[PDB]
Amino acid sequence: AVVKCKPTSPGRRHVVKVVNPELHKGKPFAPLLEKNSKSGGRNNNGRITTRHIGGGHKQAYRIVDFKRNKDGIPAVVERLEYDPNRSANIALVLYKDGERRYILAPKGLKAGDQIQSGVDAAIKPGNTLPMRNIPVGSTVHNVEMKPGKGGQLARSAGTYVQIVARDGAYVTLRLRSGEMRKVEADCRATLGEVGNAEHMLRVLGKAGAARWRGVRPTVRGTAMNPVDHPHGGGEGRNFGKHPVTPWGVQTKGKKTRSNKRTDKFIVRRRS
RNA sequence: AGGACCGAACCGACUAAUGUUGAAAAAUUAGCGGAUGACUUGUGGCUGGGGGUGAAAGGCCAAUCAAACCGGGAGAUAGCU
RNA sequence: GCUCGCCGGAAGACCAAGGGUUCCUGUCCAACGUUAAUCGGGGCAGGGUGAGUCGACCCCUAAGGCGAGGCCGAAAGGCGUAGUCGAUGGGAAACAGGUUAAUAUUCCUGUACUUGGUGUUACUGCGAAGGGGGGACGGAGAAGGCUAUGUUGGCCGGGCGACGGUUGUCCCGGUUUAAGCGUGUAGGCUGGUUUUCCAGGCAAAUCCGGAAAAUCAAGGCUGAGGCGUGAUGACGAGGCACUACGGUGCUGAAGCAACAAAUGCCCUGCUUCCAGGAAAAGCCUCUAAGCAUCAGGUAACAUCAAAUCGUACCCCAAACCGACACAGGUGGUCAGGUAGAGAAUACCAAGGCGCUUGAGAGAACUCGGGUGAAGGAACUAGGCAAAAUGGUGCCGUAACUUCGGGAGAAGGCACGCUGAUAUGUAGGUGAGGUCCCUCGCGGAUGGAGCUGAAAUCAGUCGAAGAUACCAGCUGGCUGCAACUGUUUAUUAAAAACACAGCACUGUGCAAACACGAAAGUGGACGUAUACGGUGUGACGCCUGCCCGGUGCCGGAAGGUUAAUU
RNA sequence: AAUUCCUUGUCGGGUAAGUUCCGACCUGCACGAAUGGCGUAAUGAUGGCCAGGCUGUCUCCACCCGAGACUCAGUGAAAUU
RNA sequence: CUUUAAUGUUUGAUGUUCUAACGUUGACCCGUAAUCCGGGUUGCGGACAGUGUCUGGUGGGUAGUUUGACUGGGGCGGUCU
Repeated sequence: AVVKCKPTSPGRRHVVKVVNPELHKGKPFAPLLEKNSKSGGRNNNGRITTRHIGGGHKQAYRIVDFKRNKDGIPAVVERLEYDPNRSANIALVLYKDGERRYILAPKGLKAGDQIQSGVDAAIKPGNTLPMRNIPVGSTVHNVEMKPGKGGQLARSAGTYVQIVARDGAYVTLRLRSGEMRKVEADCRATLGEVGNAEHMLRVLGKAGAARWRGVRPTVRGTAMNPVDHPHGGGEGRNFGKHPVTPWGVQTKGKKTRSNKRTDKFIVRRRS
């Protein structure tokens, strides 16, 4: 649930936690773990490519199965777990053959719910089938963009896709951004919505709370000595120029989609 | 429980005096601030000059930075001393 | 050598980094030492560093580096796979005592341990560049149970007092002993055992995991410390003979208990929280391909080997970085006594120093300090500075408020010593004995003894009782910023920068964007409740009119318009 | 007003006397609503102001303890010219 | 030769479809005890994308430069034949 703390100190007035006792109070399944090194926004060249990244708490990577290629084998949920590498939570499932794996947590999954993947799977949350067999107007998540590679859409806290039509080997989708995209009619998509919806209602409350996540402070630019930014300086707060990124781009309306490759699955991009 | 309180280590450096060919090419003395955290620290590693890094001051990059240092073009040019 | 003074959570001791003979002895004083110098971290010469167990090397790896082929790139070269390097990490084994002018857990004495090689004997399913397990890990907090260590007492030994008293409840001193082996406790974790089956662990698998059954509840793992052994020993205050008063052989009494008690150990535990907490090998297992009267494997004894390099000395400093024998800077470990909440502070122990110019005088003036008549901020840009406040317990505590705070608000009272309550209370600790028992490091009871507050009452001394060091000035109005924080190393710590929060916009993933001639990488092993950019800057009530201009997002009818022809 | 030139705006408060400060007035030279507007408890080595206490800050300095200055011996600089 | 239609050949524009170039930071196998790369099978896109040359637009993102003289100091103003 969501709980609002008390103002016992400056830094706890506006803090709002998202407590979920369903999560496991113990160590996760190690066989499915893998080191995850922090970069700091730097690349092989050692230069900062993405700013506002650095520090944070150590993390271990949870190997999640977005493909769900184990068809015709039921799996029961053992326990929910906290995943720092992502917003949503995961669920450790056990397959009848003796296999254990991680998956994203749908809206109302618990410990003991049974699920199955494939074409003959049941139409209920948690199960995975290609969008060819899914009905129209339903709600799914962890959608695949190309058959066989794994889910890439609707992977966040409370994201969900709504199948609106199916013409042929393609199927139309309305993503959480309002974009009306269509994908092949064989990409595997899980039923239901990812359940952490109360995550957006969270409030960090203090600065150090953002540093734990690994986000470094953001310096605006208006007070940045124009040698370092177009906005630069000025005697006071002048800012008598158009809003502009570094390297000279608008940042307040300029569309920067320069792909021109697909331009076919896009139908009602947005607006 | 706490970017919580008082306060040593530790990290800092608000005030004053001294010193200013100083003990010291920025310190000492008396007080001062933070002191479980956006903390501090050791070792090793990475980012290289119109580039880096920067909680951003045009600050820092080996006592040197509105474009480091070394060598070279080079005996630059100097209607000025 | 006898005194004085200083540090004593260091101005002591052991190391690393670093330096690289400064270590010890003898000799010398030209130069070096901010003076002299017989002295020296100086000159000269000689000697000095002993390891199967400490450390490195070695084995395994992180970040990251190099990188066969390979991709990319005018050349140079860049990125990078398999792989190979890379500790600040993980990985087998030694303690005590004694000894040298200078080294030792390295030598000697005594007692031990570990990993390997070979052989012998007995019993046998061995094998991986593979699978699994383990290794393997956060922060905060809470007690409990122990020890290091200390205090007192007891014991042994010595002493009877430079000046009143001191054969006693007196004074001084000592009362130490390891690794290892055995016992396997406080307490922590886990339900075990056997059979059957199985879409999984790239193939297999007696191992792992899963599933269905049967049978029992006691099974196992871990685990400080203590006890015994080690130890009929060593050490040992002091003596017996030599005694160049430099020191060696021999001998050498007591060698216990109780209380207190860590920041260390049990604890990589337990509980709890969100920011959700390295990898790999060794080690334990599983088998495949293969080898089976072999080879291998297991157990016991015997035997062999464990090399190589480092080891001196300084190491908060005169030996490192600072041009100096420079009020500087430099990481980890050990952490005594009294008072104390305390690693603060004061005085001391062990131990180590008195800071490489001194003597004398006692003027102005300067520096660092103390005291002060009456007045008390009149000083001054300004209460700069200084003075003052300063602790514990009880009572008590405002406007306002986001109901948390404000607040230690303000303000006021009592604080010493002795005696009694109580020959030392409350409480803590806990022996003997007794009872019981799964006869054990047991349980119950027992309460000796040790330790020990706090308080009331009464009395008493002093000018002053939180007496010293240590140790908040307070209150009111108001601007700015919400706050904690960050910033101009070296004149600016702030109303600036950040900040959580809000909004706009971009981004559908081979994402946008960014570093890159490109490959490719980051963004992200993320997927719109996400990432990037921008402005604003908690919260509270709100955020109004204008799209002409600039820019951005869209559009059509026409006009205009490049290369090309 | 961190914004007000004329300006020490005017009134009132505090003071024996207040160009600053606080509270109102509005004639806003030249505030203004996310280059945010008006408020805001708490916080601040932050800026301004008024009090209590406290004092050598001062009226107005006096004395004293120490280190230099001064004399003797030894060693023996410096900018400048 | 004044004249136009179904044709044939010619090329031009749009649209639908296809696959063989090309793309694949999709899946499966081998080299190979390797998430590189390469080859191979298949699938999805598909003559679009993307690259090269030419070309228009945008372009302080980044460079190289300019920004007069007289002047009762200079600047502002004014002047320059």
